[PDB]
Amino acid sequence: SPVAGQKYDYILVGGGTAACVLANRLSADGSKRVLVLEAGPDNTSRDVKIPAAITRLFRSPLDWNLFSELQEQLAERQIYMARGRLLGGSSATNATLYHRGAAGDYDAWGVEGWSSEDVLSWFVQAETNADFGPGAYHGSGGPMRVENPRYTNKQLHTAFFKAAEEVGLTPNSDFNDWSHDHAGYGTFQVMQDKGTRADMYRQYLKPVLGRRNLQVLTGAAVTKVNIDQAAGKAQALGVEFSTDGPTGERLSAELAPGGEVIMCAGAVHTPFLLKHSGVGPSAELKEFGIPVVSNLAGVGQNLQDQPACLTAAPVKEKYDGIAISDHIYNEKGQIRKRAIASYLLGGRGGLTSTGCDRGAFVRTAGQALPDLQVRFVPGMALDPDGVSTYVRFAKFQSQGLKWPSGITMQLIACRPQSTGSVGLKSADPFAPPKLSPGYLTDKDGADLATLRKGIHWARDVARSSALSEYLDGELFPGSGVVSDDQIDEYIRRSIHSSNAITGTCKMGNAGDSSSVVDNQLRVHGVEGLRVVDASVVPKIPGGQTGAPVVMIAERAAALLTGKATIGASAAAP
Ligand SMILES: Cc1cc2nc3c(=O)[nH]c(=O)nc-3n(C[C@H](O)[C@H](O)[C@H](O)COP(=O)(O)OP(=O)(O)OC[C@H]3O[C@@H](n4cnc5c(N)ncnc54)[C@H](O)[C@@H]3O)c2cc1C
Ligand SMILES: CCCCCCCCCCCCCCCCCC(=O)O
Ligand SMILES: CCCCCCCCCCCCCCCCC
Repeated sequence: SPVAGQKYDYILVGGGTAACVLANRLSADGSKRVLVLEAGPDNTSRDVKIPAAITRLFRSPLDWNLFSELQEQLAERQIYMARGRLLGGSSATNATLYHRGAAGDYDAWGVEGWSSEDVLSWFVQAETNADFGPGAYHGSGGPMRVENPRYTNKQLHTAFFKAAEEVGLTPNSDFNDWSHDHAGYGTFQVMQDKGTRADMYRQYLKPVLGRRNLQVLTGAAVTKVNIDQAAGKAQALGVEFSTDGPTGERLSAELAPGGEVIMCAGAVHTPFLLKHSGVGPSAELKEFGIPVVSNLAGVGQNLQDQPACLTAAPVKEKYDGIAISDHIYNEKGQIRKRAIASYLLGGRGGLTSTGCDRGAFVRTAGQALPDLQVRFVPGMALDPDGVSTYVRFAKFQSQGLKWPSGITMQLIACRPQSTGSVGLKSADPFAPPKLSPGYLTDKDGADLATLRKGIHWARDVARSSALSEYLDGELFPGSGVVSDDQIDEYIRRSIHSSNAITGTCKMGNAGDSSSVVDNQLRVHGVEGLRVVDASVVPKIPGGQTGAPVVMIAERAAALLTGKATIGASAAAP
């Protein structure tokens, strides 16, 4: 109806992080008709713009409200896995931390044309940094805004840094500088523009919405890719969607000749939509009567997510009032005047903060790269599940109660060995996917050992004189949790997502039978169909996954518009 009579050079499934970048670069020269289909609404919420409002976005109408299958290995629990549902996608709901990981993460992919040397210029092209000038590892004119966080806890941030030095960890002045080792303590940069969320809707899509060759539909739920098995190969025709929920008319958007469908529905929904389109393991598609168009074992396999647990500790009575919770709320749960004024006057203070933007990468046992990320928060968790405690914090407003002053250290397995999957529970494309994070399932128990040693690392730091000054005991996991078996059980009962999720449409070399896309991001066995989102990441880098997604989308845009090739090798003689 809004597409009837139209032919598109690109149809982007989803309007999230990658889709905003592609919509921008693919529509730039004016010759190509680009359509964006996003299930969620327009990006207008004040809770998106204010970083501390991340607390309100969890479990909100701007989230998918996805829950895993029951996890036997995690005390028989379903795990909440937050996912953005609006233009900008998860970039509009994330903790804004800016991480590329280490050079070793990209070289470990072992995919021709996607080495660390290959991807570095695509990170740099995307970047404008308020705190790092141009050089080997930083750019200065790209659409992303990156900056040092504009909130500092004067007592607790320096106490965390002094405590990390007292236990012998070295500082890392730039977690994105590949000329030195990834390990150390320091400050995480953030995807913010003077304390306002700089999501990819704001940085890439919103500025170009006036382009006549660019059509963006919201409230548009894609139900499948339309694929024709005519000539002698499967050919994408376009995509089916509803603008009116499960009961809506199935509309079809149509490709112009030479048109491509680009999957941008992210590491949960892209493999889900591919399976609904006939692209996936034939046995899974046959289960729900889906005709097999491309029998691809890898679709929805290799789900990688970075699992988290935490410690938390109150400050002494004499240090009541010094936590970020005291800077945001007064003793009655009223938003502080000073915080509102500092945010609105010059984009500073507690409302600029996502909480978890100082920390460390740590090797728990002589690994080639750090297995542990630490996120220090100068406020005290009231739940061992950090995401639950952020939801509690949002609901705390105006309750007339005092949030107790303290600290938290979240421990993340940042290069996990466990994998999970995404598949189908039902034939209905409006139904939640069958979601299995796979936390703590690796054969050697490596991921559990990382989180157990992380808790020992956080306890060592909290015991150090620098942080001991402020603290008065431990709330989580608490004095009942001491032996390795007690810690392991605390972890199983409290483990939560640090909200990565990659690898479900794994990019791979020729000869890699687990791959879903080639090094050109084309889906095996279909013409005019690509995946450009976190799905394609072969092996998850250390640290949060947003910046790698934007890099992949920048490089894919350059490839599709003929400004770059991928691979590399001279022809053999
Ligand atoms: C709570 C949270 C915290 C995070 N913290 C950080 C962090 O601090 N730093 C960071 O770098 N990364 C962070 N991440 C991860 C990062 O945000 C993601 O890896 C990245 O945004 C993924 O980009 P994407 O384009 O692959 O998918 P997304 O941005 O998730 O976009 C996919 C889009 O597809 C849409 N879609 C789904 N199904 C359909 C359908 N049927 N029809 C149409 N559209 C559909 C979705 O609604 C969504 O808008 C966080 C993630 C979350 C959720
Ligand atoms: C943890 C609780 C998060 C609280 C966040 C909401 C705080 C709102 C303060 C009052 C509104 C501030 C003025 C509106 C600013 C709009 C956002 C922006 O345009 O950058
Ligand atoms: C955005 C600032 C909110 C202040 C929160 C005060 C409590 C601190 C809790 C930290 C929770 C564990 C680690 C972070 C979880 C990230 C979702």
